[PDB]
Amino acid sequence: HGDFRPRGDLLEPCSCCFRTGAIARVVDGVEGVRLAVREEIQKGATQIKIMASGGVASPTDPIANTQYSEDEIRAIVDEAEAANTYVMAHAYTGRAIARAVRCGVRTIEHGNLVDEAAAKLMHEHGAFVVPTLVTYDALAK
Amino acid sequence: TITVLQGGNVLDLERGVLLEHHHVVIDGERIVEVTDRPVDLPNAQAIDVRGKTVMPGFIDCHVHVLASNANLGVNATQPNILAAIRSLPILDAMLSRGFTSVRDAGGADWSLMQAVETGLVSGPRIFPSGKALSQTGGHGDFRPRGDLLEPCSCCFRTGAIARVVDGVEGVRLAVREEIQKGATQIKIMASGGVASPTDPIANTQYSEDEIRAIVDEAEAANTYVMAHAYTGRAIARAVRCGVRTIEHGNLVDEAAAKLMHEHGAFVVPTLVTYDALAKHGAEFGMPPESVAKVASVQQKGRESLEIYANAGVKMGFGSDLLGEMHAFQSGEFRIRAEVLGNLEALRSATTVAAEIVNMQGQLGVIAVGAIADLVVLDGNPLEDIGVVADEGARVEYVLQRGTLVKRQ
Amino acid sequence: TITVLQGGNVLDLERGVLLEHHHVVIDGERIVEVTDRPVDLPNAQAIDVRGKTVMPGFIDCHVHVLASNANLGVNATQPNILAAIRSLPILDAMLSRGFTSVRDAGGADWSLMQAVETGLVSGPRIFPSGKALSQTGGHGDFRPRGDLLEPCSCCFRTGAIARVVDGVEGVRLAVREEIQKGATQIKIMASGGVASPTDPIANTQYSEDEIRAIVDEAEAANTYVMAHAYTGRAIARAVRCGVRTIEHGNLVDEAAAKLMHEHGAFVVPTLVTYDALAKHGAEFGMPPESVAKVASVQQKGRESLEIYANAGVKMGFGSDLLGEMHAFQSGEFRIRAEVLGNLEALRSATTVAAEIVNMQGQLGVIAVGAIADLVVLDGNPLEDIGVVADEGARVEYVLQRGTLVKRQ
Amino acid sequence: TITVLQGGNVLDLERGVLLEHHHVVIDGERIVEVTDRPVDLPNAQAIDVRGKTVMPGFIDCHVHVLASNANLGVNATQPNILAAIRSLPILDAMLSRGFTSVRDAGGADWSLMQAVETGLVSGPRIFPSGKALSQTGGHGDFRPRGDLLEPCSCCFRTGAIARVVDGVEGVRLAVREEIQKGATQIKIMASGGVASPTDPIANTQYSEDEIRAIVDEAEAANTYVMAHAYTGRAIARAVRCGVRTIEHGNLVDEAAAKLMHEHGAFVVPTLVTYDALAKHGAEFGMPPESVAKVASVQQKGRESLEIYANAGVKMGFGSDLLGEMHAFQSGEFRIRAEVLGNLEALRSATTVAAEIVNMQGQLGVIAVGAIADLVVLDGNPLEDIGVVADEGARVEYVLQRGTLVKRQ
Ligand SMILES: CP(=O)(O)N1CCC[C@H]1C(=O)O
Ligand SMILES: CP(=O)(O)N1CCC[C@H]1C(=O)O
Ligand SMILES: CP(=O)(O)N1CCC[C@H]1C(=O)O
Ligand SMILES: CP(=O)(O)N1CCC[C@H]1C(=O)O
Ligand SMILES: [Zn+2]
Ligand SMILES: [Zn+2]
Ligand SMILES: [Zn+2]
Ligand SMILES: [Zn+2]
Ligand SMILES: [Zn+2]
Ligand SMILES: [Zn+2]
Ligand SMILES: [Zn+2]
Repeated sequence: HGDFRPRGDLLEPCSCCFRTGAIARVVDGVEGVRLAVREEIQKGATQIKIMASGGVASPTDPIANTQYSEDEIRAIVDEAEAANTYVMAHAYTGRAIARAVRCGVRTIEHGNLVDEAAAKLMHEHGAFVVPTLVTYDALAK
Repeated sequence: TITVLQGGNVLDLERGVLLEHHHVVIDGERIVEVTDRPVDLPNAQAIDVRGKTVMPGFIDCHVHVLASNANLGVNATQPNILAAIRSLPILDAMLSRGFTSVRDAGGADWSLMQAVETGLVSGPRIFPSGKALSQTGGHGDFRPRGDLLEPCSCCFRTGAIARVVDGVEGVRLAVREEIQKGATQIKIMASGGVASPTDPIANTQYSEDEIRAIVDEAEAANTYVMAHAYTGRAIARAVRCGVRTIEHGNLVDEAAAKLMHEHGAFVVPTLVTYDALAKHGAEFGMPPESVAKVASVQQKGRESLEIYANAGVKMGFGSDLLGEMHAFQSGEFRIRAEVLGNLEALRSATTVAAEIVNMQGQLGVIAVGAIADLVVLDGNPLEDIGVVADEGARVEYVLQRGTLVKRQ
Repeated sequence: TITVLQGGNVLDLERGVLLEHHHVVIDGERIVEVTDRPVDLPNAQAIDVRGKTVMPGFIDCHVHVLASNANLGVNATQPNILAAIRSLPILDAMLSRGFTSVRDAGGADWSLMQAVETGLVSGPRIFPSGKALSQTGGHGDFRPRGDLLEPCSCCFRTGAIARVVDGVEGVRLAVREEIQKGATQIKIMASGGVASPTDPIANTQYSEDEIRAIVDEAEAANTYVMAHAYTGRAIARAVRCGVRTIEHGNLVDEAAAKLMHEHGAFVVPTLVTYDALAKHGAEFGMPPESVAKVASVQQKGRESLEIYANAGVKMGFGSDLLGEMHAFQSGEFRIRAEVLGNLEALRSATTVAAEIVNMQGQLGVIAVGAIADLVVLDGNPLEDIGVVADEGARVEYVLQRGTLVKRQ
Repeated sequence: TITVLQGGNVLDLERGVLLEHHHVVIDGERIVEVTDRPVDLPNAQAIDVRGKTVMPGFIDCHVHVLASNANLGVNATQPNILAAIRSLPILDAMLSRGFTSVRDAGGADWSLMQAVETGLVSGPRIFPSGKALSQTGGHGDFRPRGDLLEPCSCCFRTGAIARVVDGVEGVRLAVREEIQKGATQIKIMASGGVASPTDPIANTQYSEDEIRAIVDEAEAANTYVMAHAYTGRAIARAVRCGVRTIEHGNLVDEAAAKLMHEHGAFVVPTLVTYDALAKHGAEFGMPPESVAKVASVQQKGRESLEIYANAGVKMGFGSDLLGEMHAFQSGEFRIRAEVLGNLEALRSATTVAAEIVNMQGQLGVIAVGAIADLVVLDGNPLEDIGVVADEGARVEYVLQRGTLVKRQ
């Protein structure tokens, strides 16, 4: 969801940190995300944001399928927690929410496509939701 | 926008019989009415099908559209434009043989899927895998026993069927790359094979941690993994790691077949490719130590089919022919019928095949709601399998998404 | 083996006349006889060309076969397979307009040259430039004003017209690379252009040290350098550094054209593209600032034709059309004939063009020994340039290396 | 739209007078009429400028917009967000001091030029240099005497004044890079200076081959090269290569000035920065070895102004202040006036300055056709220079491209 390169071809985006207009950066791997979280914290971040499912404003990812492995999400969560902070996570479907919450993310962004099952899980795990409904009416218009 | 096939004998693969004098009503790209009743045709365009079999267009679950010659190491090294140009006849031949949908097992990509779907290229609908995933010195690694320098060109060569990736995180990145590139499913090499220089058939490829990584990232894109495996040892480890379809699988035991049934896994045997490499292997440019290896798997090929039927492992239609041997493509029907009966052999390419590509109900059936991928056949395939398996001698009409593509 | 055109009106271009009731006899790929005597046709296959114009096959000295759409920035970024596919209808259309040979000015490689020569692909014989050579921020630099990231993809994208290379040794290596990739001649961007967003047409590209190096490394490989330049300033420095042909050349002065005569340098103007981009500029998806730049070069376009003619500079035929504007290719015949007269407009496509591609005795003329690249035309081109310049309306036969390829 | 300045005292610079009660007619962005005849205003907006000097907007030929603080070492290392932010008061202040156009000598890019011209940012028109070119250990190299790791961050860091490039091909690409990023001219360090760690003022930087490569590339994009050079030795070699303007130039001999006159090379002496660095150098965080280095350049600074006047070398206006010292900007008017007379000091930022930026008869002169960049000045600058040089104490209206931007 943070990758904005078209379906054409893939050369390395080393610019992802350098470009101040970029909302996101691409990083893969358990040790790759640990380093990424450490980088963002020393840069000054107060919480860590991950993309944990597909979305709207990115071209090559359907909203239904989940992003990041559970070993990658746990690595981030634990590196966030180690710097006395938490993880916020973009997630639409109940499937994608449940796993993120089970890996220990604190806030779920959007969360539009929940069931009561994944909602019951957030209650028990002490997880917050930030719905952003006003942007969906804006983008339809 | 409305087309009526009238008077034909519709094949029902669930029941196992022709439904004679039944009309198929197409609107746009979909089938709206399957009926024997005097159908009202106001603004409808008709084709007379009386006394000819109407059936769904076949689906091949294992092709290499981009394999223009039998030496896959030299097929990789050919220039990009020329590699693309050469696949256009191959695609066209498949469509004429009756294949409306093929699943590419390594080679073709999103571009070729686009070319056939916009109508820029005549061919079957492609379910691409992109590049197949192979470990170092594995079945996709076409480097000779000499020396190991990095082929960064593995993604850049259009003619290459596979890319070489090692490591749990390494293969994870490759899957993510292949899915954003636009592959519909992920292909890996879980054992040694025939058409590769440096590897025996009996040994296994990738670690279980590497396969589980791949399986997880494919599922996280709502798709599945196809794995190349021969031995029962290599199949069972792959299936336990959660691969959905097993390609080839010539050397199974019934324990590995039992596990496949229990895990709900599929098999795509590819028996015609070993028969063609038996006659015209070394003739058509394939290296001698590969044609050495082709002898030892074609023996157990028909015997494996029995085990798959016995344990009840669902079987899909696969050809896997390389180069000029692509002509033999329809002949896999005859081989499967010779062991399983042609009801089962037609089921390989229609009902079970559409389940594999996750189009259960959408493709491979003549029902209300399905896409109009249809074939008109001069004879009854239930009686004689040769009416299908004669390089399309007895196929006159091939309809693809409602529109008629082949008139012969 | 042997083909006879009978009763033809053979165009002799140097004598400027129509030799009516002359037979052209072909053996294999070459013209064996031109005669008005009754030919003893025995085994020979005959085409009756009574009361129709027989002239050599046209040679467009400036095409972009791989320019499938009008935005060259977006053309480069399309998938490699799709890029290749989309060029096939373009090539096919060019041949059926009469162009039996083309000189590709950037994009097409040796693969496309083989595709046509092997007969895998229908279309004109291609003299590929490979990729064009452009400096950073140059005419082949399609990167936005945003910021600069390195493109190793410049060589990799088959949809890319050019590549970005800078430095004496950098361009030297570039030329040796392009030649071994199979190019027949070398393209460079010697000045600003219209398509690229960053550079004005008034200013020059590449230092004289770079241009000389590129010329010397082309000459050492028994070939030449074709150069894109607009202003007389830019043209002077290109030709004094030793380029053989100048593309476009819209804004020459007579002192620049005098030097071109004095070095023996050719010019291929491409006037049909600006008149296309006048009516359909941003209409066919080009950036607005490119369409703002296209308004100024056309003005002195027909003007320059006279300037070269006064100075005695041999002029070739070029279209330089992009995307769906490719159909206007024959419209340059008209545009040229207005200013210079039809005989000279036909010389651009034939005798001058063949000298530019270094095939003087072999192509562009009906002589005993030349290659059989022939156009059978209905009506007189010398008396009416409309029989050529109406999208190829009055061309019924196209013969290429003996074999007949088009029938209309 | 249409606006009338009425009853103003219009300053004719080439004739050296104040034409009183002359009206000024603006239409859109340019000046239509400069006359004393009664004003016909039907639907025209009026600004009452009775008994006040109407004169063209001041042009500074050497600023550092992004220089948020005096130490350029710590100015480079500041974050990209915060670097851009701190420059916005600095730009605003210049405009309110009557400066309508500035020529940035390193730091400001095309982004800031866009921000002012599309009214997103209050400030003067910027003529960006991009980054100043410097060699390794040169005047732009702000690395200490510790050790040398590779800096590709030079372009990345927005608060960096300069980038470090070396070699003939190195600078050739560097110029090409900066031009496509949207520079209007090229800035080079052609000797040592004050605000750098490793270089004394006496020694020259870049080889003659590097400077020539920079000059040839700038001329190829129809612009020129500005060069930082102190000593007469350093100035002469830069001029023989062909730099068009010399920055500072505090330590000239008359031999070097004679050469500059003959080569048409301008000078932008920036004396007001050194006086500020004499009292507030160590005070505002710039390292004390740079404050030690500033001792010698300020002495001959006033003495150099006479040499250029004597040899006929054209002199432009330059502040070159860093950080909070940007308040002192106007002081250079008064400093010059004491040596050369206030009429000459007003030519520095108007008519001579507009030639430097290649905008002669467009900016810096009130005429029919000239862009409406105008400054209303309370009192007469020809009598009292303090009406201009008192941080803009006596300026109320500033108009830029037709529209009014200031009211005081
Ligand atoms: C910046 P974002 O990725 O949170 N976003 C923008 C609009 C909806 C939502 C989306 O693309 O799913
Ligand atoms: C490239 P592939 O693995 O599909 N293959 C080609 C022929 C048989 C089989 C093999 O080499 O074992
Ligand atoms: C493909 P090209 O760069 O030769 N070209 C297209 C139209 C005119 C000319 C130009 O941009 O200058
Ligand atoms: C960075 P710069 O060369 O513009 N500069 C700053 C103050 C005086 C002058 C100097 O260092 O000599
Ligand atoms: Zn989001
Ligand atoms: Zn296989
Ligand atoms: Zn295969
Ligand atoms: Zn061009
Ligand atoms: Zn061109
Ligand atoms: Zn400066
Ligand atoms: Zn300086």
